[PDB]
This record gives sequence, C-alpha cells and structure tokens, in this order.
Amino acid sequence: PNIDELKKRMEQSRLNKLRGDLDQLIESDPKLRALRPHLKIDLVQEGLRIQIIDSQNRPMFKTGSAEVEPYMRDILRAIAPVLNGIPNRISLAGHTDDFPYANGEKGYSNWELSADRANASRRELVAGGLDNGKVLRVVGMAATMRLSDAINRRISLLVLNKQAEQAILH
Amino acid sequence: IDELKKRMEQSRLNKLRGDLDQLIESDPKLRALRPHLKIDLVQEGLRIQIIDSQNRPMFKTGSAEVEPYMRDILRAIAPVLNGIPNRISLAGHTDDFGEKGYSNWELSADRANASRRELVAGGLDNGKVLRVVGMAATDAINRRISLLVLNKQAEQAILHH
Repeated sequence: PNIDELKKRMEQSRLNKLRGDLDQLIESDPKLRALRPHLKIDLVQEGLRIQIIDSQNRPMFKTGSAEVEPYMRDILRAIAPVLNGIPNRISLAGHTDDFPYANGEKGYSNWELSADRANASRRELVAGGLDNGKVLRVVGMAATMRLSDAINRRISLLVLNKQAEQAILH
Repeated sequence: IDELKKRMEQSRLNKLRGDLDQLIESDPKLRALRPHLKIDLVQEGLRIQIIDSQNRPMFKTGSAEVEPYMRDILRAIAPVLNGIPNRISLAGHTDDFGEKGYSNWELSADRANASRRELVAGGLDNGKVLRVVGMAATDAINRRISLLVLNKQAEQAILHH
C-alpha cells in the first residue's frame, strides 16, 4: 500500500463525487438546468473547478457592477450546501472585462470590479449555507490587453485538494 | 536550454532584488522604514513584503486607504519593478480584529487593489499586475501586503497555460 497515495486517491474520488453531485443538482432542478450554458465543472489539478460564465445574452452581474443577477444568485445558493458536503476549502476568482483597458490606470476599473464580484459571490455562497472557514482566498483578475468571446467574464470556484491548499497556505 | 533560460531569469530576478535594496538604502526614507520591507527570493520569483508595526500600520485602521508612507514605499519601488517583463501577483492579508456586511475578505482584496493603484500611479505599467488576492486572516505581522514578482513558470501555472 502507502498512506500518501491512498489519501491521495480517496480524494480524487471525493472531488469526483462532488462533481457528480453538482451536475445532479443542476440537471434535476429546473431553476439551474436552464442556466447550464453558464456552468463548466471540470477537474484541474488544485481540485475541483466550477466556472460560472457569462453569455452575450445573459451576464451573471449587471453591467459594470458587482450586483449579481437573480439567476446568478440562484446558482451560488444552489451549490453552497453541496460544497459543504466535503471539507475541502475554496478559492473564488473573479475575471472581469466590462471596462475598457485604459480605465485600469484609474479609480474603479476591471480590477476593483473583479475583486468585488468575487466577494459578492462569496457573500452569496455564504447566504446559501456555506460553512464558515471554507473560503481560502478571493482573487481578482482583470482582462489583459487585446489588439485594437465573453468567457472573459466569469467567476471560478476552486475546491482545493490538500496539495493546492497547502501550497497556497505554505 | 530549459535551465539555461531558467537561469537567465534567475539572474535577472537577482538584479531586481539587488536593484531594489539599492534604493532602500540610498533613499533615506525607504531606509528609515526598511523594517517593514522584506525582499526575499522564493521558488516562485522575488517576494516583497510590506509589514505593519504596532504604531505604523500601512492602511488606516479598518480602511483600505493608504498611509502617507505606504504611498511612498509603493510608488518608489514601482519604476524599478517596471524595468523587466516579469509580472506581479498582489496579495493582502487582514488581521482578524464586521462579518456579514463588510469583512476581512472585502478589506484584504481592497488593500490589494489600493496598493496596485498606488503602484500604477507611481509609474508602474498597465498590465503589470496579473492578479490581486485577498487572503483575509487565516500581531501586526499578519497585516501585510505581499507583492510577488512572478517567474515564468509561476506565472504560467496561474494563467493555467
């Protein structure tokens, strides 16, 4: 056996049960089943990555704002207690491109907005039941320069495996 | 070639720490405060920490607005940082002591951005900062702003490439 590669496969299977259950919440409830073209749940390496992405038609937040849309608020609250299902901690990232590139060297740009959207989703997860201490960090990532897709605007929820969280908290 | 280009970046990151302390000793006011400053090479790149003391907090208490000296340290190191391709990851760490409205999560991320804007106004580039992080709280030693100059592999992992 081993004790380092066994807690290490009990986990891959833990995060896999999470992913399977998240899709069950989504598919079997119809309030989120129509929001599915905004949700991508895949396995990366820090753990489980839940992406909640904007569509040209429907953004999750109001233009240039950190106010969640009614349905975004529904996704955050629908998944919160399924996330409490396991002990792993979370990393919430906000990716924003609502403002022009140059507002960057200004007061409230995509930087403040991206952080604010991350904390806004946080407060929402928390309103849905998320246990205290689950969130590990909030990340704000403004969009980079392009010359001259709306995936560029999304909130990512990373359920961290033991490695990743150890690395983030060394 | 791998470690070849990797050793070039290491040597380049070396010039930076060195070029950083240059001004910390040469500028009488960064020197008066070097004991809030901590530049150490980490496995991810060059880490700069701006620590709080018990009389000298970097931000007004409970606020994300910088104190005169925090404003100085940041804008002074900015020109420098800017001389090299390397990008940055800005992290804020709150001190526990308020939880449902405004929390250390909003506070930490806000200090991360308030710092980035001091840098950005101190001449730092536009597109230099890769991300801002609010780590909240997990004594003035945990009320710090950590500024990470990322090496190419540290920054490639963050971008997900």
